[PDB]
Amino acid sequence: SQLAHNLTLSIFDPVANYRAARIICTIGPSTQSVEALKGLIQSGMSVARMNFSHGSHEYHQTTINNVRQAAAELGVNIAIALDTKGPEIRTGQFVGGDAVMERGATCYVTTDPAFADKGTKDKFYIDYQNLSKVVRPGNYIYIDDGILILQVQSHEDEQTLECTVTNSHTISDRRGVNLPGCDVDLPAVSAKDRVDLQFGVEQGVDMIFASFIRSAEQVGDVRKALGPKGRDIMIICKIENHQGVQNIDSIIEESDGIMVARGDLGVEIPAEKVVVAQKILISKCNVAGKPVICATQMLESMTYNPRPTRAEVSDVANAVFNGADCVMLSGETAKGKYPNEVVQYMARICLEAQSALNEYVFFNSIKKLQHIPMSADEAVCSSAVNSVYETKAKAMVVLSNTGRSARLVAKYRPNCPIVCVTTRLQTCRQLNITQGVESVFFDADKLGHDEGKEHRVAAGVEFAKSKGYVQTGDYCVVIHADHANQTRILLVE
Amino acid sequence: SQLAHNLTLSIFDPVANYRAARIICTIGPSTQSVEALKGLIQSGMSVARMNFSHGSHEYHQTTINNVRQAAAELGVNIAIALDTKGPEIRTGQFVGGDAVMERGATCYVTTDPAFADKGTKDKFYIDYQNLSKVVRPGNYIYIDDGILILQVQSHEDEQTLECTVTNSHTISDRRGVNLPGCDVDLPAVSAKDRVDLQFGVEQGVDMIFASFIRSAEQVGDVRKALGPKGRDIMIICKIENHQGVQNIDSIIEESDGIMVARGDLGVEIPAEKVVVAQKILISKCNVAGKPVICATQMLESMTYNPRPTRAEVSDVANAVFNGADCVMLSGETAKGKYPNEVVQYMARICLEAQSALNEYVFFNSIKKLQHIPMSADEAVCSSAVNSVYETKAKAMVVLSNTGRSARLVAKYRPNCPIVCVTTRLQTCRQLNITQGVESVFFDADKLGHDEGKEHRVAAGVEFAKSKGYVQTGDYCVVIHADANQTRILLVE
Amino acid sequence: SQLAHNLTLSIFDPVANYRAARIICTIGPSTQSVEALKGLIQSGMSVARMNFSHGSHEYHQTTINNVRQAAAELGVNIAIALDTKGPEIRTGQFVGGDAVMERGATCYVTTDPAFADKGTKDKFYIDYQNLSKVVRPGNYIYIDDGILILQVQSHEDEQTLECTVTNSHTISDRRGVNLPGCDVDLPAVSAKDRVDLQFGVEQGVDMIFASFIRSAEQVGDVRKALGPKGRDIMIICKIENHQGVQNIDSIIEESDGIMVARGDLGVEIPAEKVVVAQKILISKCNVAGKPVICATQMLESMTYNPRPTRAEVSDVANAVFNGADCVMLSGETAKGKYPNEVVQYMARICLEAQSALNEYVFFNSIKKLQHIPMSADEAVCSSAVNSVYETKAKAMVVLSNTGRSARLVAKYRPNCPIVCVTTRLQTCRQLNITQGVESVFFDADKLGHDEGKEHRVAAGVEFAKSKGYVQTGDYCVVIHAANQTRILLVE
Amino acid sequence: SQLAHNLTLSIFDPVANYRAARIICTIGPSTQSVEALKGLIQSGMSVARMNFSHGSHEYHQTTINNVRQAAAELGVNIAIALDTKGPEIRTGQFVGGDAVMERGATCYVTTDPAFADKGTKDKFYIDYQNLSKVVRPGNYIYIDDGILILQVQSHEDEQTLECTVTNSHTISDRRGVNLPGCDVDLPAVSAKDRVDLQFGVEQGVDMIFASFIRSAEQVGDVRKALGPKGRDIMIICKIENHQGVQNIDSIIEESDGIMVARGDLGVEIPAEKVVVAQKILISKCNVAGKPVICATQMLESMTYNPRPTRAEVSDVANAVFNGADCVMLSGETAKGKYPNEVVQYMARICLEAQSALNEYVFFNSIKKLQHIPMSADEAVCSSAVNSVYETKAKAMVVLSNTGRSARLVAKYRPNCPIVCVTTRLQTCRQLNITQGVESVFFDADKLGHDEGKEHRVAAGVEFAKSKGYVQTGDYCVVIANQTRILLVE
Repeated sequence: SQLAHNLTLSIFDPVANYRAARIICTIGPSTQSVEALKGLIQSGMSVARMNFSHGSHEYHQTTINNVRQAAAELGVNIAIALDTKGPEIRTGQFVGGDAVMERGATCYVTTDPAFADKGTKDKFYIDYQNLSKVVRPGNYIYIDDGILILQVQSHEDEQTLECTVTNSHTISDRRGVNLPGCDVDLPAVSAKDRVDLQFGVEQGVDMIFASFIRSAEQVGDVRKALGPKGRDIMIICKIENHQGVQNIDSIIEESDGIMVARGDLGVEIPAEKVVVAQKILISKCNVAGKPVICATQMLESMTYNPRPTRAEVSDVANAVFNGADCVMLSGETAKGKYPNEVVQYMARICLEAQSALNEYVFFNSIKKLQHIPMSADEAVCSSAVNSVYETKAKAMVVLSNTGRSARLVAKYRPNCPIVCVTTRLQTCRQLNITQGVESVFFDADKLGHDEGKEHRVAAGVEFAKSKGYVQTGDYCVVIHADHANQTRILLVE
Repeated sequence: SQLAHNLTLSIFDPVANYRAARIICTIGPSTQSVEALKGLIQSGMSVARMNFSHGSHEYHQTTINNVRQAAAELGVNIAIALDTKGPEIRTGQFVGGDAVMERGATCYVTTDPAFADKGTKDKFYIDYQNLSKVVRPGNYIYIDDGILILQVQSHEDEQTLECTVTNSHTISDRRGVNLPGCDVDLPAVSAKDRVDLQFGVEQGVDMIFASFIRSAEQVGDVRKALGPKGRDIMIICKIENHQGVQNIDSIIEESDGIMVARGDLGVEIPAEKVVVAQKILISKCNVAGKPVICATQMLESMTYNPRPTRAEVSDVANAVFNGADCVMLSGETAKGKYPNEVVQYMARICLEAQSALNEYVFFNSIKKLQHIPMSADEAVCSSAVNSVYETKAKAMVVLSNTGRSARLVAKYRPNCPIVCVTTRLQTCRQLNITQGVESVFFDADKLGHDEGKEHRVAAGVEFAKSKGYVQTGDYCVVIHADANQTRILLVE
Repeated sequence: SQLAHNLTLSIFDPVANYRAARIICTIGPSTQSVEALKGLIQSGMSVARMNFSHGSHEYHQTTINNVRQAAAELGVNIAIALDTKGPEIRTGQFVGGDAVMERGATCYVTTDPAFADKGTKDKFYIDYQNLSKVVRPGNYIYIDDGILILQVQSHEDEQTLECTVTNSHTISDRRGVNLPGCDVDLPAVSAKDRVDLQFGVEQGVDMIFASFIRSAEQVGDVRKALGPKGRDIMIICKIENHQGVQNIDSIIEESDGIMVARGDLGVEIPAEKVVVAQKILISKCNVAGKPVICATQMLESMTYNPRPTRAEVSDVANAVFNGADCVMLSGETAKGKYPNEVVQYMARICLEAQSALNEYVFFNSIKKLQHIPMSADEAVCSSAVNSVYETKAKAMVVLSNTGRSARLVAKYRPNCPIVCVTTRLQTCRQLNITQGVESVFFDADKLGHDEGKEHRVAAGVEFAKSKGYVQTGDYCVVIHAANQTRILLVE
Repeated sequence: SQLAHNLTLSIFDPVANYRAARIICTIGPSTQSVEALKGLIQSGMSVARMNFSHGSHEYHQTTINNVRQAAAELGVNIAIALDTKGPEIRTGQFVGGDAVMERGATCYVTTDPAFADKGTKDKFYIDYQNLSKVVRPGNYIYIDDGILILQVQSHEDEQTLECTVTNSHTISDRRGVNLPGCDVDLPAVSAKDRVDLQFGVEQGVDMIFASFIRSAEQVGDVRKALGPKGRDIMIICKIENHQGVQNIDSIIEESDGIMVARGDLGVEIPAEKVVVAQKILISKCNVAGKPVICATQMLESMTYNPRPTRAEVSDVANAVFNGADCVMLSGETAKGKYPNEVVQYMARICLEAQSALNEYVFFNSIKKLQHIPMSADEAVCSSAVNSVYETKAKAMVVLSNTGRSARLVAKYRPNCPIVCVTTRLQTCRQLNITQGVESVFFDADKLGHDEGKEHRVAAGVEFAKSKGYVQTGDYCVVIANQTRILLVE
């Protein structure tokens, strides 16, 4: 398997410079300008993430315009993702807009609407009306970004709870609350999300990073919110709690991909468990054939330091080893002091990790999991990747309009670059979260319909030659899968 | 493997009406008429074998004409094979046309040409001029169908050998002789063979069953005897002795196929070893991707009896289990009393054997033997057959003009019929010795060169429908190797 | 698999002198004397089969005594098998003790008891009372060893059938009848069988070859007939018809082994099917870990001819290739003209077949079929045989007193001889139908109980040495099933 | 594969409270007392590491005595490891005890002994006398834990080199230097190591963590230094540079185990490559059947903070996923503020990692790698672990006196606890670096020579039974040669 593969490796060999993993960068104050964006692109960014939990529509409109320009100027295609704010539990108001909590002392959390303004350090409101229930004695209540920690001990009545302030901390008006291990029942898409999602559709974003998904039904709600004009936008579900992890199979089923939000998962789940959860969610996505993003606290110390820690480096490497399609940067690029350096370092780690990755294990493991009989395209994509291993071909050319085939082929993990030739420019952008693929845009209006596909195959091969994947004499596997089937093993000229 | 597969089988289930193995029938007096040939075709014959060790050119010309007519009227394509006589060793004549050999007696066998017509029980001739330098003391000399056996003891001169008659037997004029364990050096192709092969080329036979092949070099001699006008005729090498078995790897390499002549091999090898030899030669041909024929003493007793023995039935079944492409009938159809019945019974045994055969074992065993990296064709044909197993497709359509691809695909053993669409009618005939394939002729002169392959693919699919292999809704794997190409179609 | 193995073989390489398959010989006139028996033993016989469908109890008593003496003199252990007659259906009597049947003739068979002596060529009796109900129009009725065939077409009344004589043949009194494809649901053990089995138990036979077993219930009936004094006798079920083949799984389950009676199966099932059936029954037995015998029409022509046919030679070889534990000889040894030559030729074919057999395929195949988890015994025997393949050990020594372990180890097919050391002489005899095993008797009343198994292990290794299987320096795998496995460095 | 396995997992069900990985703790000022050691043992410490690069023989004698007593008091066996100081290339002294290096600035690095005290930013000393001959122009010279990077440009003469200061950095007296792409012929056992090793032998330490092993012959020098009275002490080679990584095959061959010193390897090797190096070295040791330790910068932030970082947690987990036998703690326990908490957290991470680990993969991989034919021992241990998988046995009992068998069985990775019964107390301590094993001491002097192994097997089973591994009706695989599958009574 892989253990056997490690025995044959050496770090003193040249690393065949091809990076399959993709990097997503969160845009912010230190990276919003066009020039800062081009630098990010030249450093290795494939997707530009807009964190909608902060910033106005005019702010994000600037990001959208600057990304599209920076990309245009450099001649590439960069995906634009809208990361949703999601549902949120905020407290009521306080008398004097403040409430000084202190260590060891008691307080009372009521489900009574009358205290929405009469809040004091002794008794205040929390807008989650199913409070006295989902909350038992011994549980914890995190308030204000998880800084303040209360410890429930009994219920005064059907609306109030008696808590102990476990640590001193001052809290102002309406600051979010978290309920560790408690099954909350908040709606998927909030009113704010609904408004932001319609904006995303109008601006033509490529994908949505849907916050706090815990149900297959919730994914459906996000679709409706996008409406018919946003039927082609991908919905990447952010798994941020235990429910999302429990219902992972059905959520993956409905979604277009998954994001493992380690930091959010870590709020109520032990760190060591989050590690294991990451392995599970990534492997399940791999088998499903949908992109998976390793998402939080990546190269964290680089947000201010020019060099990351020993541990941060291995964390990035292992996300790749786990099978992640993409790795993400949040504050490192959003408010960081070294935007380009973090991305460059991340790309470097991904390249190195790849050289050691035994992709034949993935191919084999994904083949054994296939149910027999399987459908035509399933069989075609496996055989095409099988041929790659058999002939030791140096590249694959997949003609896919919607990116469906490219994503299916990539699932089998060939040990060579995959070049996708599409007539859709959005496919070029959406494939940016799929590992080991590169898209070549074929203009049907400027170069004709190519009814016969040869021009597209030629385009894909020329790109492969251009990049140095294949030289005259090399073998290249070509495919066409759904919309209506074909595979060729070409001798590159 | 095959073990596990046997556990899931049942003799009560319906046999999937499809037979992959092919039947070769030797034509003779009982079967030369066009009406007898038609019946042989209706019974299961795919190839008509002409045994050239007997009969003239007018005799075989009749067989050739009658086979074409019988096939034409029935609307099928039947291959025509010319089985060569090969180099022969025979004694000279005797005084009184006879020579009574007696056990324990002493005689002299010589190479001296003067004793051609002067032969006696004490001293006679043998036309193999190297007899003395090849044979050693202690060796045996079989004469007259191996009935008479003498054992050489010493050299009288540089032309004569002193032998002991080990058993009583009377021999008449010019009877055949066999040299067990002897490295004969006779020319690959004799005189008559050179003449017969030039007749075969003129008449357009599809293949040659070359007798007594010993070296790869000998195959080359046959190739040349056929000349440039016969470059497309296949050469199936008949392995009839220990040398052929010893040099089997190189012989398979140059030949277009092999024939395991069990009876001939049995003249100098213990029956039980011939059985094992059969397994070896068949497996080697399977891996090579060249047709292999299990050839002698098949359904032997049915020549005169309406029913075969239990042992003959298992022998035919095991030839198929071994991996033989074809099974052959000699005297059963040539001079037999039940021509149609033997062929019918043979086909029935092959059909039954097939239902029990685990073809996935062949596929995976063949895949495991290929070297990485492999050539494009090799990789395409395996992936195509792999897809068949994956999608559980019910048929394969192979566009092959020379039959090269069809033969390569068939090597991987898909568990479904293979339909080959060719623009050559001779490919339709030659593929008759490759198991599990059926050919569909596409006339490129009367239909268009079909660049794009759409019409040919349609033709292959229609044929698969007309035979009931696939229905609307079914998957069918399509291939074209030499541009490369593979498709999994949905039937309509 | 076998394919990849065939590529590496050469018929010019020397074969080993180790034969795993076993030979069963049917004793008869030609071979009953203690002189003829010793010749059979020297030729390759491991089991002496007594066909109880003919001969008296005194006749078989002689065979039993002569076999035990012949064996005693040659210092070996030979198993004794009693082949049961099983139920049989037979016609009534005729006027003049005869009835000339002719081609075309329209006759009537009657379930009516009144015609049990009033038989004539136009109307006669058949003792199977469910005759008229079970037999339909179009079916066939075989009479007198299957020589006379008759096709039914209609019912006269509720006891008689109208038949056509399809071939001319004269039949005398009480001659057996066969009903092809018809579910003749006759009993397990007949009265005769119940008497013969009682005799077999008193005489100490090692196994029973139970005729016409159709179901798992029937095996139970045979076990009952043997009683408590015969609990250790093995019941090998002879599969001779379609029912036996259908219910094969449950029959193998309750039996101690199976016999594939090809000729009997061939009466109603087409020959080509019998071939396939043979493969199926053998593989099923292999997986089950129970001995399977390829039984009829083996080397037929060698009954009167000094040499067999090509086809007969391949049939014997393929029975071994199929996985048969034993191959059997009936008339060839019972009334044959060349008793010793047939057995010798058969052994020769088995030795040759073995040299080409890829036993790793069997091992691989049996290991794969194992469900996960498995019992301790199951796990130990596989790992022991696994170690044999790993270390290229040249012998295995199995301490088994009932032969259970030896039979389980043998199931995994090690590519080396298996030596079983037992304290029971009957185990030595019974293991004679299990392929690739040889038994060594350890006399516990004369040598001690040997706890710690030291002496027994030494005996097994000593035999392996004396047989030339292992020489100083080789590895030998030792086993006992309380579990235990060793990989002994030979001295 | 592990992929298949991950699909069946769930962080919401139980975890057999069984931990196969072992924890090594470096003893120091904040963990030297008998009371602090007992706390470390209760938290999860199996091995006590003595860093001999600082402190006198009297300081370490106290650690030795306190470890012995803390262990005795609790009733357990704890291994004692002596981590060698090893050879070192330092610089000489400077005028004013300082030397401000600046970018672009040219300086001269010499071997001349006269500048051992006259050092200046312009020209200074380096105690590696073969420096000029080992180095070449274009190479790099790292000084002060690799912070200062200089680049060789030319040879001024047979003793001096002309270098460019590639980055600004101030360096004080005698600081360590590293030579990134150069093969160094430094002596394996320095004079100080020679002395420390004989002390280790006299005090009966269980293993040596040999610093800076760059070659196979070097391991031999360490054996010669331990002498005949220390032939039973294990030599764990610390791989700290590119040569050790390059000659890893032969080093593993001669050593008794390996230690992957990530931080030391990181001085000259890019962090991302050290990660891959870690995978390679661990897999190589796994196949070899010798213990491997993931060694530096583990849960580092927890030396000051009560909680580690996200990344530190995954680093520890992945060391286990890689196949490491042991994970180590240096400053976290030596001078840390939360000695017990770090060890406890580390154990917790190892337990969790284990629950997700697919040990069948290890077993299977190793089996496809063995040669055929194999030795008896090799074949017996694999079949024994095979049986474990076959019967779903819940424990293994290995009677091993030297620990060789226990270590070979552990190599195959059974998915159940391994219980080793020994007549040697040092074997109990040495097996503390082998993952998934637990030792039971059988006192041959106060119980008998037990020829027949009856009593020892019983002891192993009672321990398994007492540990809750097996109960009546469970299968237990036990292992001159013999293997058994028992039915627990």
